Amino acid sequence: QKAAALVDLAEDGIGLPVEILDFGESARYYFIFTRLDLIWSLNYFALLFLNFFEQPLWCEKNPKPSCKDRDYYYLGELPYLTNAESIIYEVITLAILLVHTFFPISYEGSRIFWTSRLNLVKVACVVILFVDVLVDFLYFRIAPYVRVIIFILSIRELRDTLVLLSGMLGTYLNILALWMLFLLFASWIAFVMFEDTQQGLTVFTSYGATLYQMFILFTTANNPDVWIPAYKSSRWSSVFFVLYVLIGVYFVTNLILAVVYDSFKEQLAKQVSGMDQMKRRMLEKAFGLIDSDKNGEIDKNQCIKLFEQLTNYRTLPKISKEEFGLIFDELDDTRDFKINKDEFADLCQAIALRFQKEEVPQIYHSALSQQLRAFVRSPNFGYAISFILIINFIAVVVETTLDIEESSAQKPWQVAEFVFGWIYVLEMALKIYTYGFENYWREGANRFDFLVTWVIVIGETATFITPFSNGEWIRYLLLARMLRLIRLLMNVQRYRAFIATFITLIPSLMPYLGTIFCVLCIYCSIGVQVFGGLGNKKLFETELAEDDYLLFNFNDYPNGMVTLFNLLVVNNWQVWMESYKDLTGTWWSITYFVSFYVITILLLLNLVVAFVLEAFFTELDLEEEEK
Amino acid sequence: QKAAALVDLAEDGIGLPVEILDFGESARYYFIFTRLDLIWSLNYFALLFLNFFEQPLWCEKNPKPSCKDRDYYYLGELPYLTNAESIIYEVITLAILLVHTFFPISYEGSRIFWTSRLNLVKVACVVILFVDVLVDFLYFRIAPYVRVIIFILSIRELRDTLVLLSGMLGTYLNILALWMLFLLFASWIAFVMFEDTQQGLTVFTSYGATLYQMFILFTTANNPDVWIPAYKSSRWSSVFFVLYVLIGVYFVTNLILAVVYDSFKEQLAKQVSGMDQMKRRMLEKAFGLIDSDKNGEIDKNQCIKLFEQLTNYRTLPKISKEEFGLIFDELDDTRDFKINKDEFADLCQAIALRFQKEEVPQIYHSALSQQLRAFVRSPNFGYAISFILIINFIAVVVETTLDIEESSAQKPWQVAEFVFGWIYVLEMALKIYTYGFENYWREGANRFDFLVTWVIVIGETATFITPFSNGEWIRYLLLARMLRLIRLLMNVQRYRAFIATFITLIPSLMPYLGTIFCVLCIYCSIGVQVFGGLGNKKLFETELAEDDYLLFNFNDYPNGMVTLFNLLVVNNWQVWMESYKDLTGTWWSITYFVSFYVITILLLLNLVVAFVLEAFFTELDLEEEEK
Ligand SMILES: [Ba+2]
Ligand SMILES: [Ba+2]
Ligand SMILES: [Ba+2]
Ligand SMILES: [Ba+2]
Ligand SMILES: [Ba+2]
Ligand SMILES: [Ba+2]
Ligand SMILES: [Ba+2]
Ligand SMILES: [Ba+2]
Ligand SMILES: [Ba+2]
Ligand SMILES: [Ba+2]
Ligand SMILES: [Ba+2]
Ligand SMILES: [Ba+2]
Ligand SMILES: [Ba+2]
Ligand SMILES: [Ba+2]
Ligand SMILES: [Ba+2]
Ligand SMILES: [Ca+2]
Ligand SMILES: [Ca+2]
Ligand SMILES: [Ca+2]
Ligand SMILES: [Ca+2]
Ligand code: NA
Repeated sequence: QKAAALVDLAEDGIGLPVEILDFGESARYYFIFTRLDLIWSLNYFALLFLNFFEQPLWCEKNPKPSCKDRDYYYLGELPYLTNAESIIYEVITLAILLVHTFFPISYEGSRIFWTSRLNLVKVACVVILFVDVLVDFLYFRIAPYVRVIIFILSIRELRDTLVLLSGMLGTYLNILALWMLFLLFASWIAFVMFEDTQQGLTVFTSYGATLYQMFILFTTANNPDVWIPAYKSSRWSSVFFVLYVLIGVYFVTNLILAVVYDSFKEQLAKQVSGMDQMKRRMLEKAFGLIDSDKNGEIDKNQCIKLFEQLTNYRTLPKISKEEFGLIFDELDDTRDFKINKDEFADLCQAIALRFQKEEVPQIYHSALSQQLRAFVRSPNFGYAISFILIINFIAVVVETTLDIEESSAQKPWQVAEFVFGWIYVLEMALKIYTYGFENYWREGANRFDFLVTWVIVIGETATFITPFSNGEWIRYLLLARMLRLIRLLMNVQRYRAFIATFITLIPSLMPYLGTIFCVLCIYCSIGVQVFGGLGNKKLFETELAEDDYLLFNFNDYPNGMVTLFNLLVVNNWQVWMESYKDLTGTWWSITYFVSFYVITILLLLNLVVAFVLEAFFTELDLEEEEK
Repeated sequence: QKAAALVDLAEDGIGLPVEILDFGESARYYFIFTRLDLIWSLNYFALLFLNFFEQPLWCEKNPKPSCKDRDYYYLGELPYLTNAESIIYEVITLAILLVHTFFPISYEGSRIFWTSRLNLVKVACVVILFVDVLVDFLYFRIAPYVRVIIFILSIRELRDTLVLLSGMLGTYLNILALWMLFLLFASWIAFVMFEDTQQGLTVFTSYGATLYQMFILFTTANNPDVWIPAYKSSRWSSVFFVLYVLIGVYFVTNLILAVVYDSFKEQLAKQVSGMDQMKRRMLEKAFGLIDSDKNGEIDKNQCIKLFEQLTNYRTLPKISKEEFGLIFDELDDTRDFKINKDEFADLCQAIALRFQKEEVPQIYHSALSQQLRAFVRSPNFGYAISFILIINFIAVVVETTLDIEESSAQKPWQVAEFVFGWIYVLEMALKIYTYGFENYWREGANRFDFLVTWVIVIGETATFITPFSNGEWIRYLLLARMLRLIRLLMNVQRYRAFIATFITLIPSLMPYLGTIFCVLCIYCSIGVQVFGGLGNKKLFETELAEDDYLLFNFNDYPNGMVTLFNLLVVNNWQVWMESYKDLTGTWWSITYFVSFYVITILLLLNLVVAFVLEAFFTELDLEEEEK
């Protein structure tokens, strides 16, 4: 029915999904797009996850020519791949990819699909990846790059994050410029200051080297080491450097952060501005579908049925009656009952806030199940799982403390840990059964507990079909399933905002984190591509010592990934950068690390700082509002 | 006159000085307190600055017993002092101190002064310092501590900062507790994870050592080094540590910052709340002094004289007339003209914002000077000093570039640099003469340029009475006097907020910076007191190597000061902490460094972060308001 479809569009305004279609032809397109929305979700999340993982599992590129093949010399650690094996997965993921990327046409138009910049770029990368798999099939430099690109444009959350970044990138570049001025001036004045003195051994290459060292001091990664010769010369040399790390770290780095922060909050305000614009598009489509007379208002006899299927289909407001109309005219004192378009949306959002509790969506009998449903809905069940997890925790600390006491009662406790895993798979089956699959998926705690339970059960099939270190490690870890006991702390009035901010930050920071992860992966294929060596023997043991202890990496794609994590945490990065400089030979190999530090450290991480702060402030405001 | 005194109190409401006196007896007390306010300002800023500097120049304490006396063994660098010389300065500064600390009585009451907690603690430290100087005179553990304490309670700005810190300290302790929970849990799970594997060489002392290492990893100061054995064992060990530095650094450290931020803005809102309360106390004292009939309003014939001495004494509103009263009654259309107490303050603050331009406050003739005054007030003079500083800059880059080209035209340029110093002392004398001393002191640019000029002239007397490296260093540095050319950049619409935020941050961050500096000094007398050694020879060269290259310090009070700066910048701090641990011998010597890191790193520096951000946001808001 029209009114039914309208109520549906209203709960999609409240729940907030986004589609842009404008009709009996819009019904076939609606069936098509919803088809796409359900199955392609899991069967394609899997697909692009695995396809992106084909890049850290791919066969390296310097191993194709000389010399010795597959060794511990230049130190890798992951399984790699062959060409024959690589082609079959490149083809499979490329195929499911293709069918997805051309699917939208079925609910869009032909010239519409082919006029959308999104789909056009998606198919351009589709054909770059396809011609690649054809060449990697007959027998490579920009194959993984379309994997990470095609990944980042396959999840709307990372899409919109990248747009936000684009918006802040300009003013960000401005502050980067003023920053560059600071570094240049400080390098010139530092260098002209230590011109005819001992720190000619650290300002040897003069302004060229002193800008290098003043940059690495700007990141504080060499604070005591870099000016130790000058401190040895004079005591009062320090005055300079403490002046410079003072101004540069507490006066400069901070308001760079402030710049990225303000730019961020502005692009976010923009993003939710357009977001509310889309929700308005949907609710307005709806009321446009109830106002049959184009006058822009809806009747009593027309909104009693609309609120009727709202209260019947989505949420639990009240019941209509004869005092429904008598409360209508009694409330108005006028015999009109007409709601305009801009007040209807207000009604769907008042309903969206107060009345709204999205209800539960079999060829079976409730006969044998209606006891377990109503007794699992009892809070007694919640105290049951709570107490069960408590005793569980004591069990785990005893068993593990018996592998660290090395006594052998650890296995008698271990079997009980397995039977505890059984307890939890019971809780999962009875909970998913007694609430329904979608109502089970609606809460993040139950999503996580679900997938952790399923990792427990694949763990169980594996651990019992395969035959300790095969078991204790694969099962103690899921004590993270007791982590939900931390929600207890929110009952304390001191830590509510802390635990709450964190809890809501574990999802909301995930697109920004996945973004900086993809920047990592791109930089990783770059570094693998251009740093395949290790002059292995001499340039290595002369390059670094303890820093080659740290620098046995960057020659696999995983080694590159975790070395990029080390650069991410900033500690001792100039040994990776410095040693790869005196590995290649010229200075134009430092722009990898300066460019890295500047894209990820001054932009992305200042971004995540800003977002965490904004999340916690939001939290404090909500707690203020509840009272 | 009463009305005159009132207008005075109004401009002190606008300018915002603070006194709390409540009368012909309040006039003698007013003369007294103003006496104190002028001379004690310079002659006492000097005093407590020097007295505080008696602590880094004091004779050390482990040098009093054995063994070898005053050597390079255990490495100091500053002049020290003797007892005979120390006593005379302890006594002098203690004496001017005393006369100040008992001065307030003259404008306060006896039981009032002695009932104020401020003055009572001030005199308690007065007598602790005096009994000290008596003992240091006849022949020590808590002498410098009352120097830094007596310093921090001698400047209201640092006083109020410390109160703000007190206010945020509670909730700060709460987040510190939840943090401690994170570290403990992560240490237990990390340790039970690496229990029967190679990283028994890093989790040797078990939970005790693993909490140590997980703490130092929490500060990221050992990211690649600390888990390199486990990474050598398995590749998938990294997953743990990247998980942990992820959660701990981007999820935990950040919302700790957020906590200190919100607590800060709250205590600041409190502080300016009470501040406005004091300004209200002054303006209300004023209007209380004009409303002679206690009815709470002021007449026309009474506020025409009040606005009259406002416009005549402080600022430049308009002129009274017969159309002053005709504009009064013409504006009101009622023959009343009465202003209440709460609207009078509004009038003094509307005057304070729009009309307000505090005017210029000789037994001489303007005859010969009125040409230089009006031609220096011309902007042509501003373009004169601007161009002069530009050509000056080119001169300095040429001369200095000739000490780095080592050609000997550097001295011919150098004399011209001196004559440039002469140019600027001319600008200073003619500017201070043509604007007046107080109008010269009213702008921070002219305060700074004044004291830098005077350092140039003491430099000139010195450099010409003493006889290169005696000159080039002592004069090139004052090219910072051209630093004001950076104000030019504020004419660009991209960098206005940046340069402006910075410019206003060079003062506003100064009390928080001085605060963290005093925390440094206290920690410094602590460390000197308890770390006088260097088991010098063995425990040193076995303790540290490159880290003893860094650790030739902490055995003088300056060495302690700059080593505390190194700890402040956080880089490689665990070598100071670790080596001083295996110097003393037990683990109870790490609480110096954990306690340090926690008081200054998680509290004070998060504070200065928050304040910088708030300053820049304020700036953006003002630029928004001007349009
Ligand atoms: Ba020289
Ligand atoms: Ba030279
Ligand atoms: Ba070196
Ligand atoms: Ba109409
Ligand atoms: Ba619930
Ligand atoms: Ba609640
Ligand atoms: Ba080292
Ligand atoms: Ba074991
Ligand atoms: Ba063991
Ligand atoms: Ba070690
Ligand atoms: Ba930081
Ligand atoms: Ba009255
Ligand atoms: Ba001016
Ligand atoms: Ba202006
Ligand atoms: Ba850092
Ligand atoms: Ca390929
Ligand atoms: Ca209608
Ligand atoms: Ca003494
Ligand atoms: Ca009156
Ligand atoms: Na470091």
